[PDB]
Amino acid sequence: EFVKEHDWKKCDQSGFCRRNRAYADHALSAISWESPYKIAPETGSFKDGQYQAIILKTINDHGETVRLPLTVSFLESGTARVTIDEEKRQKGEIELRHDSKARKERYNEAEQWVIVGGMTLDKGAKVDYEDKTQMTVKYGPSSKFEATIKFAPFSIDFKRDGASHIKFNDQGLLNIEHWRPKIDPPDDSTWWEESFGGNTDSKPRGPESVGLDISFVGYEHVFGIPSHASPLSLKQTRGGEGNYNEPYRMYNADVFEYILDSPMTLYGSIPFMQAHRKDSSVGIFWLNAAETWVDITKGKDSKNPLALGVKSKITTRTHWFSESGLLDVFVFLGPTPKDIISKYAELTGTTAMPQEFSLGYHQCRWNYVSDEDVKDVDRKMDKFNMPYDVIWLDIEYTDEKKYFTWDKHSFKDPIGMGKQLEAHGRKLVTIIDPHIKNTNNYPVVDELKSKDLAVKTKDGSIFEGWCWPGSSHWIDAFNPAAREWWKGLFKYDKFKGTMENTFIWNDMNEPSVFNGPEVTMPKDNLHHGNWEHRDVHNLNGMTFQNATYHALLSRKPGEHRRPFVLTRAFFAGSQRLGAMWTGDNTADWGYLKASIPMVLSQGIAGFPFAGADVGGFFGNPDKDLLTRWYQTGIFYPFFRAHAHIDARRREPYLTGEPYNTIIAAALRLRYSLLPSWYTAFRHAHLDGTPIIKPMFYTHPSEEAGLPIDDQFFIGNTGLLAKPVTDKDRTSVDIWIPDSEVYYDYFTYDIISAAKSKTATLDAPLEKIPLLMRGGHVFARRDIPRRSSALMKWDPYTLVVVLGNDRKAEGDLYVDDGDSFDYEKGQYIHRRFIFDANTLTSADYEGRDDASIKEGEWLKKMRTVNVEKIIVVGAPAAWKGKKTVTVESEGKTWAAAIEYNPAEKSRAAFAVVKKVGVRVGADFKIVFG
Ligand SMILES: OC[C@H]1NC[C@H](O)[C@@H](O)[C@@H]1O
Repeated sequence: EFVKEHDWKKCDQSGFCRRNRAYADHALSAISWESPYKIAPETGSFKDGQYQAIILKTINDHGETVRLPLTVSFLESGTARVTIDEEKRQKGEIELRHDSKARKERYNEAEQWVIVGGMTLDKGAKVDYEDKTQMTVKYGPSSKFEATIKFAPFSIDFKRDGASHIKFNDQGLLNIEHWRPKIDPPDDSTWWEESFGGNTDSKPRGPESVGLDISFVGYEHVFGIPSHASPLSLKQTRGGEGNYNEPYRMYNADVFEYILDSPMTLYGSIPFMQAHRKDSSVGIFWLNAAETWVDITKGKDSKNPLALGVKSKITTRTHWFSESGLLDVFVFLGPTPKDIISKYAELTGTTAMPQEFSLGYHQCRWNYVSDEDVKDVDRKMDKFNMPYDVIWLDIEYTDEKKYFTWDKHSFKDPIGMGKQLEAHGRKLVTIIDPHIKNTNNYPVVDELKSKDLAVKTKDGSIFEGWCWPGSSHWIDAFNPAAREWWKGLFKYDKFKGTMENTFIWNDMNEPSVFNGPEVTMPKDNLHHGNWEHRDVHNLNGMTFQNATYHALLSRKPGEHRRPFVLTRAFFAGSQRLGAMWTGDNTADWGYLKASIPMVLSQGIAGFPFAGADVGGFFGNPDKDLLTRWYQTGIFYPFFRAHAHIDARRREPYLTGEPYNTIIAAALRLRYSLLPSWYTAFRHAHLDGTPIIKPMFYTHPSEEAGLPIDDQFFIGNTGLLAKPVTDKDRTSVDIWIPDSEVYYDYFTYDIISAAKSKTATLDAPLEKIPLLMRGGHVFARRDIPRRSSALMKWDPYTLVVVLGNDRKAEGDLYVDDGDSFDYEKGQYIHRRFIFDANTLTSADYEGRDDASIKEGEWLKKMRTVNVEKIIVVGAPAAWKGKKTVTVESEGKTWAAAIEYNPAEKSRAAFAVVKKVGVRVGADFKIVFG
């Protein structure tokens, strides 16, 4: 690898970060500090759910002002939006330095990239009160939400249920760096050119950062702003025991050997933060694509947060600042975590419906070295009864790092390789990165250049820099023409050697530039639209994944199907485009433990299709670590093993016994649960529901769960997992969230009942700690197969998990896994309800059976049954009854049931075999 010893800006080395931190330091120590920003009330108007006014910023002691247009929107969802722009820049009345052609306006296209819905203004929103000092707007459901806008100094307080929850500018940290010329006196050391990492940023606009304090009143825990190697409940950043000293950073970057427990940026950024306490949740989304830092402190509400004489109630103070663009913030008032995330997903998108196969196990390393290597691994997995769906090719498959080629010495017959995988319904994934080799006899680069599709430098020249191919240029995927060109390259008849089972991995899309500052592009590079790279950096990865997503919709005439694209770099909205992973982690126990809070943070930030490299990327995991890593990785929504080029081969059949058997058992569990995993992805698609769910989300009334980040619920199943992530551990302490009954998934032992507590569970190497909560039904497929495709027509088992209510609910969603026919109703979605000794299956959306004409997939599913029902926590009244009564599609019959009484701590349970009811039809089964 090119960079041996990396240089990352600390906050003091980022000019605008230094300035905003210093602004805070001044404001928070000034006596009677007043923010020098005022609404000019006579400029204000409220109409049809929107307030518009001019904020005047006082810029010097002579009282000179600049005009900053304010827009506050009250949306039908109950979300509010606050936007501040700069009028002189809107009017183009500034002069860029260096004869730069960069845009004069503040970047205002983040919305175009990110926002897909939820923007309808609430015409029911109304001014409840105003005078010459303030105005209050009521909005939200039944007018329950209020925003009080104070004019002088400017502030906004967002209220519900008789209190303030979120305050803007309470601490007076609002900072919009207005345009100024470079003039000498008649601290500006960071205003103009800045050098770092072997590069000087020409900085043609000068200072232009935007920042604000956002206070979460009475909240002690905040969450989100992935991606960081950090706890789910974010740390403070201004010092203290256990805390950081630097703000959280979002500046998508290629961070070689990234460390644990750090606010340093990683590869992707979602500037979305929630605050949660018992029975109250709120949140903000900072819609800004530039380099962004977030400071976090917690204490009392007093100016000295450690003062005596004041109420103890904690407020979390957050200080957001971005290098350029608009101040543009959405405010969510909940009141539950589910509400907040659903509203966020309405704005930025829900999870795309995945390729079904992509929930399977993915086998990868850097590299499989030939087509024969690939075919041998495929055979070996089958010899060792280790199911898997996809094999991956990293960068060594290419001809000298030219994308859209194959190394013909080593990959002689890629179609034959593709066809072998197809015999088990398996897939191939091939890497394609955004750097295009600058060399002769390569039509891809010729077209990139002649069509003007490459990112440019500060002066309009084509950008050149180094990555895997050596000297390279970069696709500018902000350009719609570049995205349309890119589509053409993926057609099966153009990208030779690919076929219908070939999908794509996008990497190095931060962009990673080996000889660039912080391994990325200069900030004064120019993109399509004449935006500076500084304006759009955090969107770059997403634009590239977008290009590839749309290339995979159709690669031959008549084809229309779901993409699968893995990305490294990402932004808000990337959930619409495919999966991510957490990049170059390390083969050590601390990274295994860290993976779970990271993957959880992804899902609560609205991008749940996430995972970490199983085994760790860098290094050689011990056999026990690798084994535990499989047991955790089967709970990542995106489940792939991967290894760095210097790591030994560690395909799972190489581990040896007893590890092989334990790893195979983990794989078999993932596969058996695939019906429930796919259903969980369906809910993520319907309304942004996370796929794996932290305690704050499932149990908003249970304060003790707030920071817990090492256990989680799966989908809609009530399954509670706590993988072992510590070396040589042979037990685990699980926090039981509530008073329901919890059962061991494998033995049906009663682990807890009647009261929230910590329960200690045996957990040797061969144990996956997995509990079933009472009140839930979930589906699985018990028959083991070699791949998910080979399970498509197999019968289902339903597990009905009862607590003392003897009542439960769950669901199952199935479709063809590939097309967009789901949009026209071609799917099965069952709601299963157990109540009063009866299990029923109904269509989840209450559709009439002959409101939909059955396509080919639905017709084939007529042969697919629910065949087995297990009831855990079976009532004693059922003892000695040998049948249940089954009714379906007009027919009634008896099915045999076996009742097993409680024994020691093992629950009573009953099993119905050979139920024989088609999964697509209503049924009613009466027990007892
Ligand atoms: O392609 C080489 C290398 N690039 C960086 C990626 O994070 C890693 O997964 C990959 O193996």
